Amino acid sequence: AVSKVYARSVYDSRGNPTVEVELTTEKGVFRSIVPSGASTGVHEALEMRDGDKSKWMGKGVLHAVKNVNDVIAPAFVKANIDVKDQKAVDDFLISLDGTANKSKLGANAILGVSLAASRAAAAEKNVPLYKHLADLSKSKTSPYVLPVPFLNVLNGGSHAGGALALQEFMIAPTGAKTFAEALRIGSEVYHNLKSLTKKRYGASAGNVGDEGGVAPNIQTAEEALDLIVDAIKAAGHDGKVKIGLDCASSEFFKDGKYDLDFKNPNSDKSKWLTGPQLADLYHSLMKRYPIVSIEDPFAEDDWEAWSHFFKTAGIQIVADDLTVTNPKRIATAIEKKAADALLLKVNQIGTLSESIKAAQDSFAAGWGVMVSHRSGETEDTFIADLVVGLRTGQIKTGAPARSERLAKLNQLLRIEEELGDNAVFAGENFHHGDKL
Amino acid sequence: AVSKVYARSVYDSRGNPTVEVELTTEKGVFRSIVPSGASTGVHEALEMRDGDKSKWMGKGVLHAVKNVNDVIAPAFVKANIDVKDQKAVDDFLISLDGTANKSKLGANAILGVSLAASRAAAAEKNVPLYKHLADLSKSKTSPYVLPVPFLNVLNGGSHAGGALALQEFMIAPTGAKTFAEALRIGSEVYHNLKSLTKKRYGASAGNVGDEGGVAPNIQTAEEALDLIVDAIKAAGHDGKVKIGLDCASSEFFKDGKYDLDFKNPNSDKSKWLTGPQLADLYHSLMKRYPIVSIEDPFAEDDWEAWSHFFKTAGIQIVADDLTVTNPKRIATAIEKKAADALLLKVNQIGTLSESIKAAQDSFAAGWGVMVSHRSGETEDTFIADLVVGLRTGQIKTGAPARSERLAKLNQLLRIEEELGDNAVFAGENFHHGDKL
Ligand SMILES: O=C(O)[C@@H](CO)OP(=O)(O)O
Ligand SMILES: [Li+]
Ligand SMILES: [Mg+2]
Ligand SMILES: [Mg+2]
Repeated sequence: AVSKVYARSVYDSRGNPTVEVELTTEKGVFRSIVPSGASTGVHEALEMRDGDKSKWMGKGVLHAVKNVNDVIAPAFVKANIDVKDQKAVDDFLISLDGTANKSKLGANAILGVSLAASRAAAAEKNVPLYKHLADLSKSKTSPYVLPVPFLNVLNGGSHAGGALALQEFMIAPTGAKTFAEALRIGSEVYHNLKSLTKKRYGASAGNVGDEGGVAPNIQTAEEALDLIVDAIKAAGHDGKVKIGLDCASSEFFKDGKYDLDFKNPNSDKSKWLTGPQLADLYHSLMKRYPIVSIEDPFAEDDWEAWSHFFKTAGIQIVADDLTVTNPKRIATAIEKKAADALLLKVNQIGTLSESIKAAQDSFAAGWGVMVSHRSGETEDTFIADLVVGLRTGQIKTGAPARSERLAKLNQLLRIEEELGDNAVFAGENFHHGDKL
Repeated sequence: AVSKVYARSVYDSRGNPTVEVELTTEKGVFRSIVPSGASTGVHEALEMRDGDKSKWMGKGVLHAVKNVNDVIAPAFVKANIDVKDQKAVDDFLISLDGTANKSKLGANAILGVSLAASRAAAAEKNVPLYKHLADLSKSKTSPYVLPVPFLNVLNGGSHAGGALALQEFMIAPTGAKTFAEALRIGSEVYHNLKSLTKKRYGASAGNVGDEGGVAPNIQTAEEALDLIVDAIKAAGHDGKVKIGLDCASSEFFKDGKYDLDFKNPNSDKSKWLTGPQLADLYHSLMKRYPIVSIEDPFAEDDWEAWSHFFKTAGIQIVADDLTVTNPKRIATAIEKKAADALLLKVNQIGTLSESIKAAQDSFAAGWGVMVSHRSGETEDTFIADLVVGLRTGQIKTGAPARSERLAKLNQLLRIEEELGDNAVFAGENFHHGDKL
């Protein structure tokens, strides 16, 4: 039934080129757009780029697109595979590549064929994308779990210009009773946060980073958190709102040491914190603010710091760069007892099937799953359907600003409204939304 | 036939609530998302907001949403209107309302039904939306015309904190041979510019405002002009990319005159200018810089100074607030010989048919039409189709950053590819793409 597969270059939300995949069947054209990260883990599957310095400063994707059109397509189409059989779909792409890392076709050629096939299959079956995804991953669907949105309000690190080391600062409305309410609450806080920011930091401070958070030239985490809690308080939602962090530590890991005083190609062989040192600081913030989740408190391969901290934290601990949505890296973390939550990113692994298995291996181990965008997003809303399909009860898809973020949030409002009484907001149970 | 009309509240690119309409026919479900400006003209059709300071700070659209659902919907459906008949659909909507400014139901309640029916009409005819918009318009279609994108790169005035009072600085890759090459050019300059800006003004200077352009504290118009032309040269595109300006003059129109330092605040009176005065700075800049378009050079009623200037400007002169997409203010302008191009903002008028007559009246008078976005945009790509539909040869939909701006531009890529040989890139002939 798949009668053609085709790629083209489109733009991500930064302006860089990205791959879009269109798959045609008797029921129509299904389109998928691949995201792109800034803060990418060493162990991510390969994103292929042209490297032609004239064009796009070397960032074009014309090779990945060619791979789609010249390599996968002809062969995908001749295998006449059932799109409803996601496994067989992916097994097929995976062996065309024939590498551990998708370094021969590029994760960015494969994913879009993966993802567009799930769309084409939902269509054959006359069901909503999230219903099919539930099928595939074998999730419970009575009721369906509406996720708590982890909205990135204050952007730091690699996501924005200025001093701030911690990359993301999030607010989580776990006290809302519905998704429409959690979004209403979250945007109210955000408009207050913005207003406070310009009052205190000047107009400029008010502009946004890549994920739609404001980016003041703040030096410490405490300053950032104080501001945010003034904003929650100001919006009148004290108590209904919690905090989550993404330290993106890996980006500032140097020897068994951690550099907070940076993005600053000279200051100081002594801001530099050791792991216990850093654990310690986390435990400070923790006693002071309503933090309920910390993601990547330690670098990608500093296994020992993770375990050490994990013993005392008593809050959700998300693995992003540590695990890169890879079942093999996930097994080690479960074993080293490093984390308790997986940051799910379909483009870190490269296929839907490998991304579902990662989620099933985490849930199996007693872990949460937070589906996340990439910092370089698109108009594509796949992940909105995926988080509901997977029953995770938690998503990270940006600030309530910039439509590559609101496109997912707007998709969640419609799904909510659709499921009516057969849905539940994760709320304070976000950590284990699968087990609701 | 239309079986249901339904509306809901979704969010815009700023995180403010807006209206989404869904129109059901035998062909499927057609939706619209209405944008929302920040700028405005006093004479604009009225957007209905709730004014509930307890929700969204008074910015809810629940009332507009209820107008659709409870007032329009029943009646629209009972009327059994031919959706291919746009005038009929809109005549209907205008009568339902009964006020000259759509203030009974609200231009946001109306626009949604209006745009959604054009999508449902296109489907029944089995043509892409642009082709049906061609139909409605009475536009030439051999070839079709792809527009020159006016890309916002840098903001001043109220968008930013130095002393600069002029509002948007845009680049226009006129020199390009296709849309695809013009967007590539456009985004290489954008990136260069963000580099320059962080080197010359600091890392925080790279954070973006509402429409994706940077906003560094600049002192003078020249300072801004020079940074732009350096960026053009750094990129290697010298000679192919022009400059467009949005003055948003009203902003510093201190009754008597034009307060440059409106941002003052110790407001240097008497040193406030009069048309003929401002007109000379304009002229001065035009001689030093490759400006090709100037928007809202004088305030929305200061008709006096528009004519005055128009006499010898010799470049495209765009009417935004002065006209507000109203066939009443266009006539005056045309009659006054104030400007030669209309910025077209559908939600300024409230219906698709009124937007088309307005563009039709401009073209009649020999003016150009720059279809345009609003600051509060959505993932909807309606204006992509509309610009190719009307054959205007120029659009303004923001920087190549943030996907409520790239959605439109990505959508013109797909279009250009779909027309193949049936299309042409406006290039240098942008002021008159209709007569191409
Ligand atoms: O670090 C991260 O979790 C992500 C998402 O906010 O950023 P990036 O896509 O750039 O890795
Ligand atoms: Li990351
Ligand atoms: Mg992360
Ligand atoms: Mg304007």
